[PDB]
Amino acid sequence: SSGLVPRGSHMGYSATAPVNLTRPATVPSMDGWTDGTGAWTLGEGTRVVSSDALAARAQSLASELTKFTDVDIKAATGSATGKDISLTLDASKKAELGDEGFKLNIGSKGLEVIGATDIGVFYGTRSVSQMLRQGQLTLPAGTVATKPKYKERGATLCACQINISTDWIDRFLSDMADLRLNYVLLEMKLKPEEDNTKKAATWSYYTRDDVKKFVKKANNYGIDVIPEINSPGHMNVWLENYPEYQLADNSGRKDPNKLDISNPEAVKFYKTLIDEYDGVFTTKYWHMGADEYMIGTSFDNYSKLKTFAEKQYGAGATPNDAFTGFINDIDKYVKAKGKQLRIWNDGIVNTKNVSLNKDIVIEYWYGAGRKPQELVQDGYTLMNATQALYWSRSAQVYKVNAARLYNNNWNVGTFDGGRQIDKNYDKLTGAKVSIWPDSSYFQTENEVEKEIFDGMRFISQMTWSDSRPWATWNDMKADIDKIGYPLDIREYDYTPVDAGIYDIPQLKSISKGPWELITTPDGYYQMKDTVSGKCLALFTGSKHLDVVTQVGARPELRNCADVSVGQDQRNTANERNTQKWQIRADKDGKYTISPALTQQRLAIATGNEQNIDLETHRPAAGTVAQFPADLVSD
Ligand SMILES: CC(=O)N[C@H]1CN[C@H](CO)[C@@H](O)[C@@H]1O[C@@H]1O[C@H](CO)[C@H](O)[C@H](O)[C@H]1O
Repeated sequence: SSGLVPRGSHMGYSATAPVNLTRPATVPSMDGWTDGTGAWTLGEGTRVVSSDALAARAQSLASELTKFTDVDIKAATGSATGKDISLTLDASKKAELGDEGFKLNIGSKGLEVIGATDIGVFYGTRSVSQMLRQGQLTLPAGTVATKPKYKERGATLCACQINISTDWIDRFLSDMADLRLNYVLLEMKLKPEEDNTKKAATWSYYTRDDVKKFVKKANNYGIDVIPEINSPGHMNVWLENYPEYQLADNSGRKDPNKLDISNPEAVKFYKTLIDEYDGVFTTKYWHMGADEYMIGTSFDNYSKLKTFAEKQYGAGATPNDAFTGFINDIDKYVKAKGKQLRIWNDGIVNTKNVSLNKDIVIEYWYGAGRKPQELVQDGYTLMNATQALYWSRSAQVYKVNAARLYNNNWNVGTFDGGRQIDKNYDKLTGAKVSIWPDSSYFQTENEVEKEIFDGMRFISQMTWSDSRPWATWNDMKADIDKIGYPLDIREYDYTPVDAGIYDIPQLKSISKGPWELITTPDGYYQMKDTVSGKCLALFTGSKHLDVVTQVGARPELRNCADVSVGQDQRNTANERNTQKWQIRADKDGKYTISPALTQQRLAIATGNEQNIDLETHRPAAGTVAQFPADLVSD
């Protein structure tokens, strides 16, 4: 017989190791590894040792490694042994490591993690977690120091019109952290409460408490959560109920998507929103969007903006001057609050009387303002937000192809439309993928999470390491799948109850039941009424992005869709996904039911819920309807 038996190496250091023992991969890669003699083994007795100040990091790492390795790993202070992982903050190593870099020394004193900041240590611990969670507990000795090439590395997450659940957001933040991604542009509505803004408290919105909680999580992971309220275009979710602030065309037709930048009250309204957001985000940036103001039309149709431009910025001024003037006035406004403005590149155009302020970060997504190379010449600060790194649920033109970009030598200097700039441009901040809902019934948020995996690893690698150590994309892919998700994602209880037959009293106004629950590949349920044989759907009501956003919309019974199929089945998407339900457990015990696409919660309507939508239509009192969680958490 073969005699095959586990090696079972003693814990700690060994001067003996095979010369080509695998070094488990990480993402980002840690390039320029120097090999040492021997190897180190996590095993019984291994501890995470640190100073008091690093105690929380050490405790979280010990707990996490205990779970991945099945070895009891505890945190400690004091002296470290060769059996141990040590965490060290050495702020004198800024030159070598910068603000986010780290050094690993693996050898006879154990596995040392050194960073120059708390986040550097944390980012080193992500590599330790990666290297140890792939079924190999012995690591080759040696040393490496790594630090990111670019300062801003991450994603646009448009949690916009539709709601991206806070649970999704928490998972996303965990994934970003694992990948050393430090930037998320979160276009989103914070629920407006003031007398002057509260009519825009339509769903999607996030509560102050909710935002505070995910910003605190983000910040502990080294992530800058930058809010965006897009202006002066794409303003439908803000202006629908404020027609007094909407821009009219020459014929008097208003667009709920356009702010009237000639109306000072409209401008004040936008600034009021800024001030509401200032209380809950911690970032030093404000992103005002500024994309697609005139989509589907032109400035020729808005003579009033030319008139305004001339009054405001002098004879000869054009609507493009008025537009840029509005951006510079918002720049002034946020600077006075201690923030730096960011915009999308596309409305930056041909001005006469006004020039765009150079202290505004330009996030470049569209070959449309200047070429990037033109903007470089003028000294603008640039982030690469190419459409090559977009996903959309509906627009199939936008699906990131990581294999292609990896193989074709894309780098962070490769601006939209294959427009290359010096990737060492000293005002090139980094790069990001972008995750856009657009027509939103085609894919659940859970399907988006499955789809974005590869691309998130791609961008992580190219913004930190700017290298291609895997010979092809396919070699990368094999290692990223081995590395897998971070612990929080593996722990998330997608489907907390077993498929089976249930009594659900909340649903009595639809049917006496019982209900047959089955699970879906994307972590939802379909609920079949055993009386009618039909399935529960959230199908009807006023929509944004083709998803029901109406507060107080009622579910209904419909012929049962096939919820077992994938997102490639685009023809049946809406009936399918309107039949998916997310079930969550309380802290502690009780279950809530949420339409998967909408992320509101089913509740029995009391008639005392307060929301602008309900001022004009309420579900009949005592019937089951969807509501944002804040209206039914009493
Ligand atoms: C900056 C940008 O990409 N602007 C738009 C054009 N491309 C993407 C992908 O199709 C669009 O999603 C972008 O518009 C954004 O749409 C969302 C809803 O999906 C919001 O309305 C944003 O305000 C808008 O910028």
